[PDB]
Amino acid sequence: MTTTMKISIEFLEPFRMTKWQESTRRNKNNKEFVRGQAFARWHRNKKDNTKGRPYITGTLLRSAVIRSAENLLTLSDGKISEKTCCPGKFDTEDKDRLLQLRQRSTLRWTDKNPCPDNAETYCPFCELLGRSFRIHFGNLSLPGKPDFDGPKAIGSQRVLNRVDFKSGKAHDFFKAYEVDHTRFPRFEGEITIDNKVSAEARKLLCDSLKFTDRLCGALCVIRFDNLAEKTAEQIISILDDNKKTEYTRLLADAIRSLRRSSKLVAGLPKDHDGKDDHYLWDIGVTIRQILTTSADTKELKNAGKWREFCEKLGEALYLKSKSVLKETVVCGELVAKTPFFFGAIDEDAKQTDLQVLLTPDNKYRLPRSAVRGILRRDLQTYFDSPCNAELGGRPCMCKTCRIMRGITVMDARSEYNAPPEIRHRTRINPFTGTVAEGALFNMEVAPEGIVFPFQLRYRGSEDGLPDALKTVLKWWAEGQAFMSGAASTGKGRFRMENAKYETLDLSDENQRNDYLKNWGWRDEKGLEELKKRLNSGLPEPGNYRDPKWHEINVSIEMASPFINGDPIRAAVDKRGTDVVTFVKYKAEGEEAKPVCAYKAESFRGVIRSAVARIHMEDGVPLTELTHSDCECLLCQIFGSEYEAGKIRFEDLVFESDPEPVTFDHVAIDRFTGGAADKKKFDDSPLPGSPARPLMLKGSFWIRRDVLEDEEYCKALGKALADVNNGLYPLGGKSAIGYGQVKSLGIKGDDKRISRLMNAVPEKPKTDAEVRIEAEKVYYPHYFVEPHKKVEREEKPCGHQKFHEGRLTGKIRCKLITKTPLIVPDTSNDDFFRPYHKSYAFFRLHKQIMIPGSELRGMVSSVYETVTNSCFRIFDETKRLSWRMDADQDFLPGRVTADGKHIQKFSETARVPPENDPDGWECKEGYLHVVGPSKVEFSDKKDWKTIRTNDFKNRKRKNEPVFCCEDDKGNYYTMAKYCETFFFDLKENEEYEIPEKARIKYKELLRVYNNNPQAVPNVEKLKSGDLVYFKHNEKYVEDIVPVRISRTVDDRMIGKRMSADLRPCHGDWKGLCPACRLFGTGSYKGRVRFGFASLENDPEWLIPGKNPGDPFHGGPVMLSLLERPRPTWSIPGSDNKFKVPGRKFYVHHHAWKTIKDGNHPTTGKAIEQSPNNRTVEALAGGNSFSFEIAFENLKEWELGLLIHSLQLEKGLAHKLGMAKSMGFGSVEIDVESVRLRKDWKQWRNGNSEIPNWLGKGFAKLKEWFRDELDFIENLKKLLWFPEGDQAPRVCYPMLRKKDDPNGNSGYEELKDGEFKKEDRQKKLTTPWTPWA
RNA sequence: UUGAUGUCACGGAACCUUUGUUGUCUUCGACAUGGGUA
Ligand SMILES: [Zn+2]
Ligand SMILES: [Zn+2]
Ligand SMILES: [Zn+2]
Ligand SMILES: [Zn+2]
Repeated sequence: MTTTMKISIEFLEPFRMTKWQESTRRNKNNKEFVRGQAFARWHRNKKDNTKGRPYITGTLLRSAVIRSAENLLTLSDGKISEKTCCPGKFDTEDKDRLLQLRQRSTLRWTDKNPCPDNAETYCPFCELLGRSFRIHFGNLSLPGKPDFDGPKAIGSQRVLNRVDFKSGKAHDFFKAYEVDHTRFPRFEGEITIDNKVSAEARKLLCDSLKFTDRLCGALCVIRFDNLAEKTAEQIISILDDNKKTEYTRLLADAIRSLRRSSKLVAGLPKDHDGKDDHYLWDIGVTIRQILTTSADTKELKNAGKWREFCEKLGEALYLKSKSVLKETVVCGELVAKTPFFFGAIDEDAKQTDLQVLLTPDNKYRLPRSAVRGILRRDLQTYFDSPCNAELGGRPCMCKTCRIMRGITVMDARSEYNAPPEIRHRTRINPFTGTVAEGALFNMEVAPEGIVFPFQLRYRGSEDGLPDALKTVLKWWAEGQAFMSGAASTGKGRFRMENAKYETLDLSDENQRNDYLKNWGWRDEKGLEELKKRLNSGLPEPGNYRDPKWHEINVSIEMASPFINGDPIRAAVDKRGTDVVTFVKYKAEGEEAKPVCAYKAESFRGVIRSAVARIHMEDGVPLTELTHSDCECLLCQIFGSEYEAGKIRFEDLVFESDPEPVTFDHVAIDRFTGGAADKKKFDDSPLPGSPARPLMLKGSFWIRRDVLEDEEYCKALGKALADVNNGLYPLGGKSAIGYGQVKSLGIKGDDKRISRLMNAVPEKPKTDAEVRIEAEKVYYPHYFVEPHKKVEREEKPCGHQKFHEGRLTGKIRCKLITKTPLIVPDTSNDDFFRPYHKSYAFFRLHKQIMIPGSELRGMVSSVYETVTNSCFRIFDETKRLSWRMDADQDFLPGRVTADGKHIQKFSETARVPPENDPDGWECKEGYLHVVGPSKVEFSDKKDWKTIRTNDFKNRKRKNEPVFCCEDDKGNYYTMAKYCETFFFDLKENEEYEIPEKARIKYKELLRVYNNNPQAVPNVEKLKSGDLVYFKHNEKYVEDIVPVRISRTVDDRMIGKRMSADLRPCHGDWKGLCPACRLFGTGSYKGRVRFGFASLENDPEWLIPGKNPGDPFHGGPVMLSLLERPRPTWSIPGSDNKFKVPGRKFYVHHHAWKTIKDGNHPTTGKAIEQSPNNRTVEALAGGNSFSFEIAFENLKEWELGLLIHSLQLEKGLAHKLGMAKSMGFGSVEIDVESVRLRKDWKQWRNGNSEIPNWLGKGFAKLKEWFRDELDFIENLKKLLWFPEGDQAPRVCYPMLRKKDDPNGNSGYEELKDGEFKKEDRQKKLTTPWTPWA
């Protein structure tokens, strides 16, 4: 009587439940509840908080039971047992309580007489239906009833959308909660079956329960049985108290990238100087110390919790920065061939805009909804029949919907659990060539090689398997399965492997019984013993159809270095470099292997920009167009915001195993001629040379509609031909000569796109002459004094198109060396020495060659001198300071800065009472703490009268200061002898506090502390005879600790310029021609210099130790190379002393004396020192060749560029090291000039060089009427000495007392011809002697 | 913590849109310090 037996439900897939509702909101018309009727429900224990439990209703289990009962009733020949059944009751009285209505067609098994509601006996269908409260279905709450904090703690929200077949754009979306099946695997319940309706009813209920395949949205088997907040606050407080408050976003991104492993925290790089003073990590305790104490924590010894801690701290830092049925089964494995991206938005992570989909077990998940949608899309593609199936109403009667009704799949998850890698994407402005502001967004992807299981089942009134499904599976097995997102970026191309299939008839009694007992072979052991008997074959479709996407193979050759930027890998690196190469990881099992690649987004951007440049729509460029709601060619090919593109670009990977190389660069000041402070920057590009070219191979997928379109193929061929002919560079820093395209070859187009990819004058004679005398000595540099008028009235043109009336092409050049040339390779400073720095000549891939940055600097300097323009590099962060001589104004004082209205108190006078009865009055005075800076530095080998006690007074009773031995770092700390201390009331007057004398005093202590000359303390203003002040009106001027010492200026160096000679500010004032040609920080340059290669055997100054190899020279020892001293160029504090101009060196042959170990000035000897160089040089008469690529250059601009390269017959250039010793005199010869009339033809241009020179000279005389004296000054400075003419050029010596020649030294030149009031006129005249 | 004559929700791809790019010759000459007379 009412015997009850327990039941269990085990879920094999992640099931879903709907959002919880209150009893007032438990209605019929609510859309979310009527949608979630198919899923489980949630229950709240108490309404104050979210504590509750889930449960499943009994009506859903009832519906599954009658569905299975109908299936076995229509499968067992319509009849059951030995008595006639019924079709079933179908009647509803009240329409105001219908929660759900049956909109599905009832399966018809017979047209016999239905049994009535009241008869002698009841059929099994009647008692299962309920026509006989007899059968009760219980609830499925939980096994043992564990309590839970909330719904969010047991599952996760997810959003699913609906797409359109024609456009590919989603138009609607909904969301649902999903929980993991491994967290809640098991649900118990009770059921009351029958009392007196015999055994066939319970048997029918038994195989109806056994036939129940799915429930609650998933396939199931029914059986009858810390410190993150504290660390973030500490880091925030330390960054706030210390300086460098910026770069917090980069630090947070670096910390997020650090979550991969715990061992990288001990491998952070240091500063460029080698000390542990990194700008991003050694700021302070240090940030590195904080992360080190966080690393060696017993709590954070594991991996997943360390990852979660790093994610929380990174999020905190980002928030701070703000015969009938025939069941057919198919199984296989989906393998990734590209990195994929399944979208899943989480509100808890606001740092990355797009987030990949993961399980709470940190494993990658492939949902079944995407598989079902892609199957529907491929079916609609094969049949070419869009369907208008609405969400509700009558079921749709299309062929695709009938094929889909019967398709079941199985969710998959992998074993790879490493965190994803972040990818950044940036826009580029077309009118400028730089990245536009506010275009930063990151997004991560799963790596390639992740393998998923795959299962599929079919149930339909058909003998075998549909031909459309067979064709779709053949397409997937070919390797054209595109299911995940970002397809235009080239993401998510899977290939199905190990296809197995078998059909099972569902009308034979034995096979049906095998189905019921074996439970459909849907469990794990069921799959395990089904796979062995599963057939390994695969059928072939009859009406086969070709796929809609075609693969095109691309090969690119690069005879140049290449780099793709990555700031995050630069921040978390092993070495100190500003820029590194982009590197991506691929997964195989659990390990991830890194490879250098070229980003598909970069290639897509380059190709899109090329097509937009070469195609014009009614005069308006495609770059300038908004590309919104327009039918242009670029939107039709590459897609837009409202449609998907018909072309997909894949990632490109390099061949062989290249290794990165290190190149170092520095900026050169225009005036001083030395390297500007804090301007040394490094670079780590991939190596490339014409001898060993780089092979960039890859592919891209194109649609058949574009392939059959003749005009689209023609435009693509035009763009690919323009890319092939060296016009569009790939990568970054192309101005140095990086990433030039030599050759480009495509395959797989059937010769339909690739078929479109198929006398010099002489230099003018010079006219400037220089008189050279055979007994005079000249200064080894001069200034040109450029003109005070510059042009900024020209508006630059953009890079968005090729403007008419301008020239684009290449220039081949030559270079011959007249003096020895030194181009150093600074990677290794210990070549010759087995410490003294050594250096070596530059060599890329074991080939002697010259980088393009040095040549760019030479041509930029000469072009900047010829065309009047700003100083492109100037150290405006320096203040001058000169020493005054003995000569009345600086009155002594002893006062702080508190207030006003003071008197003439305190005592100060010279002392070394017993001499006079009234004198040496000592009442006020305490222990003195003073700055020890009152002894000379005569050298020529403790403070409080211990180490020194001698005087000079011996015979003449005068001058008692004795010449002491200052060579042990002594007698500066030991000071204050004959102190001007006290004993006369004649000092200490008024003082007020300015904002100018104070910073001048701290800069005076900066000069005193950082003195690199007298080293063989205090940074505050204190008393102790340190208030020697002069005053004007009420305020005061600068103060000094010693009555005769160094004084500092108050005018900065940048105010020594002209009104318009200051560097260009931009941010629109206008641009100078040099900034207009070579570019600024917010403007791309229009020239591209290339690397210069050698032709023949290099001749060296000294042969090497091994005569077999002619590629190695011999060492030569250079002399002392010390810093420039602007204090001689600008003599004093006067307003009339300004800057002379830009510095140029002179041509001479002093290296002949330097070869045989002689100084240029003394001629005695050269000794080993820790402060010189021992390099090797290329001899005179060496040929180099290079190429300059230009775009949209004007005629006069090209003429002046040609003039700046060629010069005249008698001039030369300066290159390399030791320009003061006459090293590196080169001349540039123009060999060939090519132009670009059209994309298909490239013409001559060896002619029209005199025409361009004439237009350039016309522009020069347009700018300046007759004041072209700097041109003759340039020609005089660049004039090369002729034969039988060897002038002597050397720097003056420190003193005359050691000169065999007897020439005047610096101290004699100070009073004489190089007087203070005429030094700026005697230095601004080329070849002016001083001897 | 479902209520007994009617549940195709395995009826719905988080899909499409965006070059980490621009600018810089691994270069080179004049000093450092305070007294000492009337
Ligand atoms: Zn019946
Ligand atoms: Zn349809
Ligand atoms: Zn458009
Ligand atoms: Zn400028």
